[PDB]
Amino acid sequence: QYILPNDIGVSSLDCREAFRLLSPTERLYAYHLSRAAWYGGLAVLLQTSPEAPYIYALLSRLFRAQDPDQLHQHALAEGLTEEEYQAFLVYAAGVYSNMGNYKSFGDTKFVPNLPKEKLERVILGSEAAQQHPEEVRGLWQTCGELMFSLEPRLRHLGLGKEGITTYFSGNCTMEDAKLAQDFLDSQNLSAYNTRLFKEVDGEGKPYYEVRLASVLGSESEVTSKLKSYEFRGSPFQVTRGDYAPILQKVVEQLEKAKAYAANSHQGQMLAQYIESFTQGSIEAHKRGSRFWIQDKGPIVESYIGFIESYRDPFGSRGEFEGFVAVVNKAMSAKFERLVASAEQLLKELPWPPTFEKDKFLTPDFTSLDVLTFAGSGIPAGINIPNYDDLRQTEGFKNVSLGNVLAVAYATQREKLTFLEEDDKDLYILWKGPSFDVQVGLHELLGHGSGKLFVQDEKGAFNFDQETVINPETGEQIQSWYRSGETWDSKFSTIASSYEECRAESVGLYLCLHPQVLEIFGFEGADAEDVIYVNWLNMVRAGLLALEFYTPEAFNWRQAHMQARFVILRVLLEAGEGLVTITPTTGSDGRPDARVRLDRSKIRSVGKPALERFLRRLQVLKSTGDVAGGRALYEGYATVTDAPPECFLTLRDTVLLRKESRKLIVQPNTRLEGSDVQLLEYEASAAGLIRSFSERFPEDGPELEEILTQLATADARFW
Ligand SMILES: [Cl-]
Ligand SMILES: [Mg+2]
Ligand SMILES: [Mg+2]
Ligand SMILES: [Zn+2]
Repeated sequence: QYILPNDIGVSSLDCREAFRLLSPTERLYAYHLSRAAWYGGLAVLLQTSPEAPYIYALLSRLFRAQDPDQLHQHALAEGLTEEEYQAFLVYAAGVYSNMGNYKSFGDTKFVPNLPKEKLERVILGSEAAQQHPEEVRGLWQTCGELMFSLEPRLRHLGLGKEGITTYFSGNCTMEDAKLAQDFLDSQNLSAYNTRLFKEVDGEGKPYYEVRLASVLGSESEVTSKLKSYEFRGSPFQVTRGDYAPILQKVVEQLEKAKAYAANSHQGQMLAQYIESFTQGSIEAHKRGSRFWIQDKGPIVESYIGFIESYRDPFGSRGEFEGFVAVVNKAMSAKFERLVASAEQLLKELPWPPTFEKDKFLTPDFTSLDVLTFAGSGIPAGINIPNYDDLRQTEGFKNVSLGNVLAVAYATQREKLTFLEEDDKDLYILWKGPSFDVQVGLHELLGHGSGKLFVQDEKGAFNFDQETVINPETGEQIQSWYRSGETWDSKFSTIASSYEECRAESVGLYLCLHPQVLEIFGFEGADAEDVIYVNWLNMVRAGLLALEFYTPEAFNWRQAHMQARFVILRVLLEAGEGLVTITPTTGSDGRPDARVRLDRSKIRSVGKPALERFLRRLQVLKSTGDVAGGRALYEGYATVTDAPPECFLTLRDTVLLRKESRKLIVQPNTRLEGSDVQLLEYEASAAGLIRSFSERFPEDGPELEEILTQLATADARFW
């Protein structure tokens, strides 16, 4: 928990196809924006812990002088076991992936899982230490103890004795934080790009400094605010120049990116971000963010700045982040073909044509492949900007990061819990393709299908009530939505889960259709394997979903998980040997389970089960039959310890065999003349390290010197 396990999962982001299909101009745009993002992500070290910048500098020197493979021999010569050496690599990979020594998931410190005395032998005997003996000794003295310290006040991000933070000086309390917020509010000044430093005089009187992040120092709209203030008896000073040499690098790259931008919204947003990072102006960043919202469906999508305020103990200061995510043009093309045949494909669905929408509208779904996501962590989706005023007047972007979602489940053979040995190789090979098919169907044909029957305030219907027949009754429709009731309002508790279930089930049902598979590029045995793995993944995910059921509250904590479990329950109810979940004894003697899906019964048993289930789901949804809908859905979503599945017992097994969150390796891009190439790394701790070793080829040592200088300037505050 305060360590990352030696066997931590690792996945590499796949942006290969998408990047290949970028034009030369879009490649150069993505190249410079990626450089901007990776440069800026370095500031996150300063925004994490006093020691983080030095740890980064030290690890970076170490791995530059010796590859993880060259250091390996050195480590063994110093008497580290293979496991101790792996513990170091995992630790370094963790620092790099979090931009600091605190997990971005949980905000808890992590330390190396090996004796400090052994690590010291490796560091001080390294080639880096041979090249710069005083500097490496100095870095180790500076960060060695803190690298390992689990003093209670350092275990978590926070204030005082409860935690550590570099958003504020070490002497700050929540009272200080609130006072600063009141001051900033009074001056209409955003906290997002700020830190708070408190000096205390001989009499214990506090003096406050609000420091803005900017290239420019304290030697536009910002200029007038850089001065002294008195606020409720407290002196306040507003200054700027935080992270200046890092932001200078960011700005250089944003300026270069402008040459390759796709439209004037992109050109203007980048000019505004440059002003923001140069002057320290959130007002400028908001203007840029407005332009960004106006830039609809760009091929190369990006955002950059002090965006999220989760890690500030007070919750108002942003952590730096930057991303570049791209439209996969091949996937766009496939989706367009799916949409072009939507009329025909919809007719295959198990409800009557009268229960279908009068005309097909492509749902508002956007998926992009991440090329770069810099900072402390990579989310599987984005929903931004966070500026409430802008969200209301202009809107926001809500986008899936498809290649990050694609590695949500296990991507390594040895991590495939609950699968039979003979399914493991297939699963690893066909997982990616099956995901692409499932997503496209789910989002487009799943959420894009089905009509609600509505009676309005005048008594008028949106369907032909004289002639539409409920296939379950053989009679005219007698149940419908009234009083402006909606799906969400009528089916309060289950609306979201039931709809995801219906959409996921459309995915499984339509992935059987040879025309769908042909669009996605699959025929023959390969198409059969894509089908099988899609279904296998779904049933395994329904077992795994039990983590998100709370037995004591008889309550499901996550809509999507509940939906997956329901699908499992539908396929189990079908019987005939299609799917079984059996509690077993693991190879280690502890409780385990086996998911067995008979591929030969998917069409003959699975298809008709989903036919019946989907027909029921839609009829009950269309007619707004909440009592019927609740009975059906809550029935399947019920978790009991009944044999032979013993799902409550299995939930414990699921939690037992649960492993920590995986690390994600990201690619690099390299410029040669006007050509940009993609560099990829192995999915391992060594691979992730190498990805960072190669990330700053022009100026890595300059950046490390910048980081340690900035850290040293502020060291007295902690
Ligand atoms: Cl009815
Ligand atoms: Mg503290
Ligand atoms: Mg992909
Ligand atoms: Zn959905």
